[PDB]
Amino acid sequence: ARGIVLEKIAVEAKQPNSGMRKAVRVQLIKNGKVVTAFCPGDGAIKFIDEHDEVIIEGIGGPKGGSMGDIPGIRYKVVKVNRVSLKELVKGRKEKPRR
Amino acid sequence: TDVMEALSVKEEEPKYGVILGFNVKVNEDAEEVAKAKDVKIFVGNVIYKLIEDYEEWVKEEEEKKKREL
Amino acid sequence: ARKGPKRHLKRLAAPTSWYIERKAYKWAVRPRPGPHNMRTSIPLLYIVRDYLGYAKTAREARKILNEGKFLVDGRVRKDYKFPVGIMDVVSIPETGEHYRVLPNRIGKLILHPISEEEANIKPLRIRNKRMVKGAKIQLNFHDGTNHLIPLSEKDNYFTSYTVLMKVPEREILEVLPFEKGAYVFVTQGKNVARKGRIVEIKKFPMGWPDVVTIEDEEGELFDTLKEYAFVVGRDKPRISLP
Amino acid sequence: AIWQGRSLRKPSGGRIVLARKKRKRELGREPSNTRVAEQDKRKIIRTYGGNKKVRLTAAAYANVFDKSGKGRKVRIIRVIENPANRQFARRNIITKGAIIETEIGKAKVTSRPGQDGVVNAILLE
Amino acid sequence: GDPKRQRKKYETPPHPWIKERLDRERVLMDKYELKNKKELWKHETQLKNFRRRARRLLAARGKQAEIEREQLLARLKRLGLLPEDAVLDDVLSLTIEDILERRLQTIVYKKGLARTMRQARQLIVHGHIEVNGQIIRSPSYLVLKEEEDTITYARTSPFANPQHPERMMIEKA
RNA sequence: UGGAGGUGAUUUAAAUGCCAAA
RNA sequence: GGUCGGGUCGAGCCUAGGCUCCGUGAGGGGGGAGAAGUCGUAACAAGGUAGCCGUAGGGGAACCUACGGCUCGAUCACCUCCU
RNA sequence: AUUCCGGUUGAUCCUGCCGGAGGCCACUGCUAUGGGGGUCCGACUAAGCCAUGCGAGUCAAGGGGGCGUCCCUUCUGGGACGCCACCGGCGGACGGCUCAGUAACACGUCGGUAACCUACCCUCGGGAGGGGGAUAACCCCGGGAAACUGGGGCUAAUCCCCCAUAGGCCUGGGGUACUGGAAGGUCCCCAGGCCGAAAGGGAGCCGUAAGGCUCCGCCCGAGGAUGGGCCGGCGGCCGAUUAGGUAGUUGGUGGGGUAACGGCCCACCAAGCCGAAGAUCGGUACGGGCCGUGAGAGCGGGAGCCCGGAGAUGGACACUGAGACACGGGUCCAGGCCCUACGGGGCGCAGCAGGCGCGAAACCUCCGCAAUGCGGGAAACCGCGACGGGGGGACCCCCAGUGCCGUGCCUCUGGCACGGCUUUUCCGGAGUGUAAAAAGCUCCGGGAAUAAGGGCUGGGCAAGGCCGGUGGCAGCCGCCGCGGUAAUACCGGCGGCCCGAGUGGUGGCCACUAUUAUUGGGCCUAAAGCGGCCGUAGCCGGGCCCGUAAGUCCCUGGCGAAAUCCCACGGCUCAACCGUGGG
Ligand SMILES: [Mg+2]
Ligand SMILES: [Mg+2]
Ligand SMILES: [Mg+2]
Ligand SMILES: [Mg+2]
Ligand SMILES: [Mg+2]
Ligand SMILES: [Mg+2]
Ligand SMILES: [Mg+2]
Ligand SMILES: [Mg+2]
Ligand SMILES: [Mg+2]
Ligand SMILES: [Mg+2]
Ligand SMILES: [Mg+2]
Ligand SMILES: [Mg+2]
Ligand SMILES: [Mg+2]
Ligand SMILES: [Mg+2]
Ligand SMILES: [Mg+2]
Ligand SMILES: [Mg+2]
Ligand SMILES: [Mg+2]
Ligand SMILES: [Mg+2]
Ligand SMILES: [Mg+2]
Ligand SMILES: [Mg+2]
Ligand SMILES: [Mg+2]
Ligand SMILES: [Mg+2]
Ligand SMILES: [Mg+2]
Ligand SMILES: [Mg+2]
Ligand SMILES: [Mg+2]
Ligand SMILES: [Mg+2]
Ligand SMILES: [Mg+2]
Repeated sequence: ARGIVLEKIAVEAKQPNSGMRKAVRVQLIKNGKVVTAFCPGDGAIKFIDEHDEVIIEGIGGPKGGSMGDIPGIRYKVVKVNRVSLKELVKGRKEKPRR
Repeated sequence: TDVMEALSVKEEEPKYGVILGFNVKVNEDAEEVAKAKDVKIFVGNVIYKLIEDYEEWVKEEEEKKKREL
Repeated sequence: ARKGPKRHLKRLAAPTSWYIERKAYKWAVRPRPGPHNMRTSIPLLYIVRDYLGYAKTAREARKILNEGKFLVDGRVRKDYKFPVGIMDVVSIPETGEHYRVLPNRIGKLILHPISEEEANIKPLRIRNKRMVKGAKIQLNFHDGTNHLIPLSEKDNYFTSYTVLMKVPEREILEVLPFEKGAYVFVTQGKNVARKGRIVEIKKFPMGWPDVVTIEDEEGELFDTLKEYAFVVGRDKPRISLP
Repeated sequence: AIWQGRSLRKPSGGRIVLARKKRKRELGREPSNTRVAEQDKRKIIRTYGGNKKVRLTAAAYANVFDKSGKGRKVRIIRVIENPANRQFARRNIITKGAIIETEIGKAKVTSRPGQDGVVNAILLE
Repeated sequence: GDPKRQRKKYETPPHPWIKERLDRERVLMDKYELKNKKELWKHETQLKNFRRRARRLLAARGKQAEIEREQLLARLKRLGLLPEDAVLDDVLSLTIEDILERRLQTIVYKKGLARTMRQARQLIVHGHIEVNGQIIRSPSYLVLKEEEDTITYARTSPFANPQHPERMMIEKA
């Protein structure tokens, strides 16, 4: 699905793990609902800014739901402004429109 | 999608979420969504006649902010 | 056919008795109404072009037909949609060759060479018989054509008999009754293209069709429908058969 | 207008939702209420397959047949009774099975005037 | 319903990482110089099909079964996989190496046309080998027994000359 | 040797788990 | 073809009533996570008054009490019935 | 391959669910040398809205005209020859597109019509007699912004209308010739009525003329063929937190109407019809041949190719015709949109391309009627966005490449150095191919030259106990679990493993799963035996003898289209694909 970023948040890991996971709130263009999506990669949250548009998909946990130590988050970000996020995190490409 | 973007901007800035259409047309779904989510749209054909309307609406909202305060 | 008759025919839906390549092209020739039915006849164009091979394309096939080169039952046929069916005769007088159209052992139509002397006769099965104005008798044949006879002769003809007709004059020259000991040739069904002699006839109530038993040359007996049994002689065939 | 296709009710009583438009070959026509008059009047209808029907709208003569096989063409006075409808007799409507009175006695109609265009009756005793 | 879709002609392993299977397949791949695993898998499927047909016909009876039984035996011994007096039981003792020995590449190597398997592959692909008067450029083509002895250098090839330098080195072994 | 039931009784008060482990 | 009279079929439109869906919604109610707030210690050993089921009353809160039941109850003495 | 592996404890055996490992479909990250074959590509959300071009014509051998060129005599003219529109005939009801509606005789299958229509086509039997009439084209004058449209003059036909005869239909009375299992049918003879044909037209030779001789045609009757209409038995979804439903409703008698039978519709007379073996109502959906998966029994889907149904912005209704209530024909209402000189007038791509909108999600505003077919024509021929040919695309399947050899050296799989070889693939030419091209195929010249990525690396599960960063932070993690200054698990280097022109991510269905159990599961303590009993339908039912033949078994006739599936042989280099046979 395609959506618009509303704000950035951070979610605590489940016990007994420790840490904060970087996420965004997304408003879906097709029906106007608001969901939460995880941003994978080391330092990936720097490439997201408010009012960007993103492509999201499922996160791949049991029964099509959440996974790991982050319950409550069911999706992850795949593209940002029509550029692959994995590329941006590795390098090999630079975010357009500054 | 323009109305969605306008609502996203309005979320944190009431006075900057608005659309100014100059000699364009508004779709049925767009106007329905704007009416549902209460987003203001100013359509027009004359540049000053369109800008002055936005200015005066902003002024009216500003005065109504403190009228009930 | 939402509003009216069909005028087209796809290759994949063509009758199963033709020799034709079903995936080579999209369309096939939809035959014209005429003598036989769709299950026991084929258009003339395929006989000219695909079977005998005197033409490569349809366009030059139509040039042969429009010059009057083919005779069916002794009559010139120019229509490339005209149906040719069981027991018909195909003659090319310019090359001097004659054929009889017959079903195969698997049910498909083939051309069987014959002599010029035998090419002037055609056997016709009597499919129905009725009274017509002036108190005359009209005989309706297996290929759809009709003949008239006087009220004096009415007891020489019954359904399932075979009449040997001389073409193109259409004059009767023999009658072959349907009875025990008659020689028959099968034209449809699982036992198609087998031949033999009649042994028994059986009948049933309420409009179920009747069945016959046939003995072949080797001494085996087999059954079929009565209307699938074509009489061809008294105790030997009167025409050449494969 | 007059559709003779099918009923919209199942024999159990439930309703049927129509699944297509009305086809042209399923329509009927206005009944011809053949009356008694001074002068006869008929029209021609072009029907399915391009055939024809002769429709009789006003009748003044009739053909009456005796048990011996002879027939006479006489004129019609009135309709005594008509078992098909309760008020056909008053309005002088002629249908098959009606009893008409003539100048040579009462007769019972044996033809369908709206489908044939003539009135044939057999004499009563 | 749905129209026809063309299906693959080979089958993949049920588990991708099994140690013993990997070892066995590596031995075969190195010996016969195949390009990739699917090539090998192709031949495996052929073998299994033959076996599956033999198991079905041992348990059948009737008139069509006997026809198909003799057809299977005839096809098997036309390809050179069975001796001319073999019976249906002998179908169940075939192995994968029997099929890999019938490839055009292997046969070109064994007849002495080339010094190596890889050289044989190239000889075939570049078009220097003729089979029964016709040039074939598929190294995986399965050779019929009746045509095995008409396998030579193409009559237009550089190698169809006993004085060519590379041919002489091949003869040297 | 090992079991299954029944009837009697049973003498003050006495709550909680933090630094850690990392 | 126009105008009028008669008979019949009819989409749509208006009013009233009865059902039902979507959006907002003052006020109220429990559920689920969180664990560096708070008051007690009900369950596990006879858990310090054995625990639990049904019904009824009472109490900041876990809970307490009465009548009938179960063992998925510890210890000692005596009795009964077996192997 | 008829299969297992990780997870509940300090350790163990169970029940039970979650995860891994396989196949196929849609979207998507990174990366890509070549050819062949095929039924692939705006179906999922919007059966939403659409500028422009094209998607249906044809006949000069049916008829009078206009224009042009030549020949004869020409004051005129008469000829031939070729174009153009109009009248007239046939076609436009097929073909193409989409899947909204519909749980129904819609569809599959076996039967029926003795209860029905059919232009084109085939066979046999007959007929073509006598009159009349207008009008387009063309000339004069126009009206209106346009869309359209008025009056007067003159003319023809295979155009239209009469009269006759043949012929058709209805009813009553007789006779018994035909088919059939069986006559409200066919045939013959009387009698009373109603309707009611035709173009001896056109072309060519012999004709001095008289007139033949072919070619194409007009009307009626009997039958067939082709294409349909209508009817019946049987077969295939989910819900009781939907239990009673129906009142032209079920049947009868008498009619009307229809091409035809029928509550199809009326008038009268009754109280029937359906239902716990699930009526009625609500949900979801076009049906099938088939397709995916599985050892099988099964479970799931039904866009693309073929056969049937339905629709043309939503809802109603008619004209012509053999056939329509008609996608590129008409009328009204509702709802959009366009042009006006403001008086009015027009248009709905669910045809091929193309555009906007919606979305995660889908191509060129191309060439040809040469092949296959259809409509028209006596024929030669003409038209066809059907169909055929190409263009764009990691759609499916098949066959290939990114070098090979010898001798040395090396960390001996591999890498390097020498010497040689080949040219699939790449660059430039000739031929063949094609409607014309492009690909492809056969030759010629140059040259190892022009060509490797993606994921993983603690266990499951193949592969490192190496080095540098970070320090419960950052991050990883399908599941189990790693990370707290000495990380084989995070980030990077160097190694290694798997598959390879591909390789990974997300969502769906089958398998795994004997976690739906007929084959084939459970219910003392783990989920699960009604608190107890009596009994209606249903299911299950003791021994022997005689009969029957419904179930059941065997043999044989008529059916269940083609494509798709399996096998052998044959044609494209083999294959994929296509043909002939057997299942
Ligand atoms: Mg379908
Ligand atoms: Mg304590
Ligand atoms: Mg306590
Ligand atoms: Mg206690
Ligand atoms: Mg108390
Ligand atoms: Mg436990
Ligand atoms: Mg489609
Ligand atoms: Mg659409
Ligand atoms: Mg149509
Ligand atoms: Mg639907
Ligand atoms: Mg007349
Ligand atoms: Mg379905
Ligand atoms: Mg397009
Ligand atoms: Mg796509
Ligand atoms: Mg690493
Ligand atoms: Mg290992
Ligand atoms: Mg599972
Ligand atoms: Mg179990
Ligand atoms: Mg109990
Ligand atoms: Mg109990
Ligand atoms: Mg009981
Ligand atoms: Mg018994
Ligand atoms: Mg029986
Ligand atoms: Mg079939
Ligand atoms: Mg070959
Ligand atoms: Mg082959
Ligand atoms: Mg084939």
